[PDB]
Amino acid sequence: GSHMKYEKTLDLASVDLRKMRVAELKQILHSWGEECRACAEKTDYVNLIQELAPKYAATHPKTEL
Repeated sequence: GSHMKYEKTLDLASVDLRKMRVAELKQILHSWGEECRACAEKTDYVNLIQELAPKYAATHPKTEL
């Protein structure tokens, strides 16, 4: 045709990563320039995003060991 919509959800507190589809969750990683070659199932993308959320969505830096 000439126009179609796309999703742009990156406010992680708004939507449960468990209830989303793997196609929808892949576009979060594509927006952050990331991939996961070892991901076999949807939950592997979820487990990634859950650690990438405080990396790319917080206003303050993260801290760990």
